Amino acid sequence: ATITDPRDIILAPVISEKSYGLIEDNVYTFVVHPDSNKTQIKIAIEKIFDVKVDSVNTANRQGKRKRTRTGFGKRKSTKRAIVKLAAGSKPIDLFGA
Amino acid sequence: AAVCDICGKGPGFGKSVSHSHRRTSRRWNPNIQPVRAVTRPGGNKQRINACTSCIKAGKVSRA
Amino acid sequence: GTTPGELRELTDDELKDKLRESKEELFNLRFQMATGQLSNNRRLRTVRQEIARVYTVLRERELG
RNA sequence: CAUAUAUCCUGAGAGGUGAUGCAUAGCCGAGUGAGGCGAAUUCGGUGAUCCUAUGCUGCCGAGAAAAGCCUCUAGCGAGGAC
RNA sequence: UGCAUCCGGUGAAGCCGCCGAGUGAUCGAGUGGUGGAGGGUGUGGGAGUGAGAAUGCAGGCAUGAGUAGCGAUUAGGCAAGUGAGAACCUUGCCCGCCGAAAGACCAAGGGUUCCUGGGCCAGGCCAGUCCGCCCAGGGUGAGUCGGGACCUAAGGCGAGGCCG
RNA sequence: GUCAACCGAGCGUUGAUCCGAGGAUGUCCGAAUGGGGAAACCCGGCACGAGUGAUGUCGUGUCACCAGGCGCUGAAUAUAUAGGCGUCUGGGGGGAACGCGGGGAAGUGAAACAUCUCAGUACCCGUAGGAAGAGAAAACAAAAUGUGAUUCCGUGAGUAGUGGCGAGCGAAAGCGGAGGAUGGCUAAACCGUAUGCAUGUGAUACCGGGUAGGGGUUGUGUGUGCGGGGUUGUGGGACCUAUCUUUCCGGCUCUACCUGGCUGGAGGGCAGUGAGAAAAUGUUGUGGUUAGCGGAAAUGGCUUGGGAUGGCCUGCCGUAGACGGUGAGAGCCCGGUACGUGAAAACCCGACGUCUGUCUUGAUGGUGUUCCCGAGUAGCAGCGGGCCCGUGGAAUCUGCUGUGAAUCUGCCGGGACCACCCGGUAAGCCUGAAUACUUCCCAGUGACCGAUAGCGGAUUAGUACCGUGAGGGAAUGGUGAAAAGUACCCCG
Repeated sequence: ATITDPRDIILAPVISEKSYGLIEDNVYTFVVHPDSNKTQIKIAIEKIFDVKVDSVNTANRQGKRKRTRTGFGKRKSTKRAIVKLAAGSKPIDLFGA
Repeated sequence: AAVCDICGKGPGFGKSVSHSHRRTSRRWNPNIQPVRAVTRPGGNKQRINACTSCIKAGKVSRA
Repeated sequence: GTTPGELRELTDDELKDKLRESKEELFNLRFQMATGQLSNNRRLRTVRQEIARVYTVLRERELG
């Protein structure tokens, strides 16, 4: 048996100078499963935080290629989802600033 | 036109020999004729290739 | 976490309920590392292995 | 039954709206620079290789297909259209 | 390598010397220095067993030589700063060059070169505090843009099939 | 886990980390198989669920092509076929060598070169297997009252031969060995039965005798299927016909009755996963494999030393003085060795039974005739291949095209051929052991290499790099016993 859970899609938040600025305008940005789609996260996030989501914008990031002595290593690619909460706007406290 | 659909005859391979005994490769092709096979005496003919040996032996029925 | 011996007596509903319970903890744990305010690293390992334990128990009952 | 600048279709552009907004010449302190205020905005001349134009007029060398849109019935139908 | 014997952390092999030896390839169980773990001899066995040369192969290094060059047809200068170090970095003021380009935006191509902080043995035909260089972190947001989810041309593949 | 550490965190006698065996999960590409495609990325259908106010969305299944079974359907078209459906089972791709059957060169040697050699080699195609191929005389042989399936080694023999008789090429008989299965099963002639296609003097016919009943074991034919029957070369077998003959019962031999056969059901043997038929099922075996465990004897003294495993001198074990490690040459310090012990489970070998099949409704030995003994086959001819044999006097084997027989006083071989003698019985099929190989796994060995050697690869290795692509393709090991890797001060 396999049990699905919307927390499978959302991996972890992303902490940065740009991301904290977006939170001030009540826009949160997560790192999602690389094979999700804007409709899937919107459903998933509403179910998780029980808040109303307005729109979702996603972008694909190619991992940096870092030179090493043994060889040319390449990090992991990832997908970022920048989700904007609606006017109801319950701040996500679990985000931990 | 070199493989019979019934007996599976094949073209034999050999060397053509000239007067100066120059051996040159060649093939011995079966005599394979186009035949209208009538499997059932009802009379629906199907088109196949049959060696002249199979025709003589009566393996195909042209009805 | 939970030994398989005690997990092999819960009914199907309790295991599934325990399964979604743990995924709550795993998701909470993942956010805490990204924030950086979680110190006990090994808590992740125990939780991930806990989920696998429940799945295996559920999978045995489907055929064994 | 018709030769009407009749009617209809296409259509550059002018005009209104969009615009009590936005933005700008400059004026203030402030200084990495943040911020605030912010005037007049008419007439012409020239002018395209761009638009009307997949048009019009000539010529022989005679100048893609399919989806799309419209229409016709065949066919579905007790609900359906605006 | 068989067999028998002797030397060796009280210092073997190897390398550098001194003093000598043999008719030759060569010798030194004669001895100094360096060295740190295996060697010698007798008698048999077997050889990937002896290089100065093949416009021979690989590595290191010479002579030419501190020589030629340092990659256009534009051109730089001064004051101040940072710095241990400045013609080449930053700021200001002048001069000059392109201006159907040496300006602005793309497709193909590249793939992190983009921004912030840091570095100055490697690279930059010089030095460099600078950098398309090195390290760490960050950055790419689409119902309407270029594509797929719509359509076909040349062409490719091609159920069955024909031919072989 | 590791290069490879540093930080932060934890587990473990309630058994962790580890090693063995069996399970579960196993994203996406790949034969790739729902459709597509620039391999690893785009788009779906159907059913069942999950989720929203509903579209959107998410899971679990399932959906390629072809072949073969099976059931329905049967176009032009009438029988019917093609074809269409639905459903079950299979394939497809990979792999280092070894096998088998096909196709098949050139450089080269001939001191040129075409015949010939290189060579049926390189390469290509189709195919399996743990091995494959071959195999049970239409064989050798030479007058011996000999051998007796195949395969594989040694000899025969670089001989007989063959060859622009040039270069070269090169057997077999026989003899000595390895293995034992000189093994098995069919087709025909006859019977019985079930049919399909015909027909019927539809009657005096179909069963052994006799008694009688009858008008279909159709009266007759035929073909096919299935059970007996037979598998042989001193020819064998079918029919025919004499002698003896090792359980019971039933129904058939058109029918009932006394005589000869056929078949079923119960004792008794005989075999079995095999070539001789096949699928299983238990019980057992200190049988084996896949983890391991035990395992004797010096802290010996003195000296050199940083260190003893060095030197000298004493003990001790030895079914253990193999090999490594430990601060320098260790049987007595460690891992081990000799020698013993160890399996829950899985797999493999056996063995004993359930079970399967067969013989007993059967055998033994005798006599004289008709039928059968593998057909477009054998043989002959034309053109080739290959055998020591290059078309030669050219036998045996074999491919293609024609022609085209006999069934035992028959047919084929005994190097053209003919006659005699001798051997064998073709045109049907299975068969282990002897034999070849090593991608991989386990234990070892070396008068083999020791970093320009040995694999191209002791280290980022088919990596870096070169090329659009096929492809080409490197270089780099050593501090020390331990990192004790130089605290602190000075110039910079």
